[PDB]
Amino acid sequence: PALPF
Amino acid sequence: MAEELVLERCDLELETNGRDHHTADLCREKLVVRRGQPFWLTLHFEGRNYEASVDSLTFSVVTGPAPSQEAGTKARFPLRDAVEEGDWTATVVDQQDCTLSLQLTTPANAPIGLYRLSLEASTGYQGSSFVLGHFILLFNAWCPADAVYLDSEEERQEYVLTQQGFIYQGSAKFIKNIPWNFGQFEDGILDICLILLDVNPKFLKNAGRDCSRRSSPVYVGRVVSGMVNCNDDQGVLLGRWDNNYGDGVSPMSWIGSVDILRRWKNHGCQRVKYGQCWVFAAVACTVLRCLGIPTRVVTNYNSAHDSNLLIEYFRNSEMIWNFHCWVESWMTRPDLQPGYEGWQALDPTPGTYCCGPVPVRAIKEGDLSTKYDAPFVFAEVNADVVDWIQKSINRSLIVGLKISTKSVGRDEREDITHTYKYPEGSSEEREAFTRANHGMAMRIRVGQSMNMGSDFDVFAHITNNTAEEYVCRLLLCARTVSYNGILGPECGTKYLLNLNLEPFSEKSVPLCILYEKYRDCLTESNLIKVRALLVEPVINSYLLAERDLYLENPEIKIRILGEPKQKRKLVAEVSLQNPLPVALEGCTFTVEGAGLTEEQKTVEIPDPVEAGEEVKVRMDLLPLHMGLHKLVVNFESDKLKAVKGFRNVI
Ligand SMILES: [Cl-]
Repeated sequence: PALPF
Repeated sequence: MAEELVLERCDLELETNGRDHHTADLCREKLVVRRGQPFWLTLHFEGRNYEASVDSLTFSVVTGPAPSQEAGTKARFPLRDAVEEGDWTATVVDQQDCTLSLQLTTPANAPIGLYRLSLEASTGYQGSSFVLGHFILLFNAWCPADAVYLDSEEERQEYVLTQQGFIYQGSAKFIKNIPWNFGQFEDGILDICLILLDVNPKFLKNAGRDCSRRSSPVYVGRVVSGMVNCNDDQGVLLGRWDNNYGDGVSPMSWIGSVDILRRWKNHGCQRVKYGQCWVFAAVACTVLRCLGIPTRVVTNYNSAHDSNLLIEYFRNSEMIWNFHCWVESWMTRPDLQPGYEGWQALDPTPGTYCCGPVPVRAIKEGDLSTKYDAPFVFAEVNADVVDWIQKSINRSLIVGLKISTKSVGRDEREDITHTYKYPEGSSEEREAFTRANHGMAMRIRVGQSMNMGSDFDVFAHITNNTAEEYVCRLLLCARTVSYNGILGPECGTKYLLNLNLEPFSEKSVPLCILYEKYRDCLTESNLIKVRALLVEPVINSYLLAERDLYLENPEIKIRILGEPKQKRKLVAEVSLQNPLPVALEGCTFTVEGAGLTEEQKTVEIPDPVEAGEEVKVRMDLLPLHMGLHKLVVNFESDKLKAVKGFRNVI
């Protein structure tokens, strides 16, 4: 998945 | 005497056309051809054949719902030997008994899309107009005169014709190659792409002008972009990033564009569920490749290291992710200044048309006034982060790592980071940082002094020393911190979404630190760590400032009752003022000091002490010798322990 920091 | 011609039929020559125009897969049922290049029709006639001396033939083409010659969406042209360069022409290349072989050319700047072909056969005194059929006109990377021209066959094969590639996921240090079916030449896709265009906002706004403008690969790319993820219902994909995809299909599940396009159409052009960056880019890539614009998916990687305030700022849209994928397309940019022909970045992920196309060279040069949406792309591969803790570049966060794409005609990754960014610390990388982000500094302040017990203000003191107003975001927060490095719960937080900084000005932004907050979550340290994060979100530059704060204990007042002669006759006065707003229970003093006493005088207190209410005690001292002597005191309470103090004498 595209993951937010 | 001569009779008018009767067309038996029109042969579209789907094979030789599909071959020469590189549309063999798209020419199963229907003629599709690329612009700026001759294609072939063969007229079969019933009876007499064409005779140039007798018959005059004209053709008419229209595309779209409001064709007009001035807009380029309509054209009439004769059948004749003289063939002008770059115009709509038709000429004869073969003539047998019954057949007449025609060769048609379109301008290299012809609008793409569906056309209806009509023929008017005028024989002497008469004439008869009628429809031949339809061809679809696409972009032509093989055509030197075309804006999407691309001079390498291997690249034309890769970025237009190849229907599988790799999309790069993972992290900077663990890259994974995920295979993908673009399938731009599968059944239905070409039509669905054409539909995507004819539902786009600019088409509804002005269908005629829209169809005219589909001559521009800039225009189409821009349109192709903001339609994959529209805020409308007409958009193709719905994004979701919360591992809750039970409603539809999982972003990770997809292995192709095709099935998404179909679902979208087959359900009245309604968002398919669900997508993420790389699914949007693949979908855009498919649509763009289909229409003939050389395109590729790219992955940019970020990495973040140490609860650093940046991590905290995000932990709880335009944010920083583990990776992000967009597409690049190949075209000239005569809308811009000279020298921006080449790769143009397009971001179909969340004019509504965002983002792009913008030249990749514009990003590396930091010419962020170059259309379209240069700062947004720049932000995706540039983040400047700086600390102050009394300048000092921070590296808890790196953006613009291993920007990746599939190599031409090989099952390999190609690192294209150099196209976006100059080498770190280079004359160019600085030169370009300038051109982008045309004195700004921040520290922590207290002002008045801090007492364990009391409430007090801390300030983010920001100074816009430059002439440029900035619109920043400010997080200003405080947590308790331990002598051995641990961090405690929040005891003060102020977030400000909009903080303007008028030129050549300053601000001191208060946060209140309340006893109620910190008092019960404190350690023996008496340490509060204040931290301000200042975001300029356009350029994606950050200022961090941190400062540790010691909540001092209350002073013990000590006074010398009596006279200082090298004899006797002295008494001790020792007072403390409770700084808390609470009953301070079980109070006691200790006093001692060699040369003043040889009897540590412990005095207990039966009366609980209030807020502000001080507490005096006494002690008789019998000094002995002459020189310097220091009395030493300790204080204890239920909730306030180990507050020392001393006083010199003689
Ligand atoms: Cl007209």
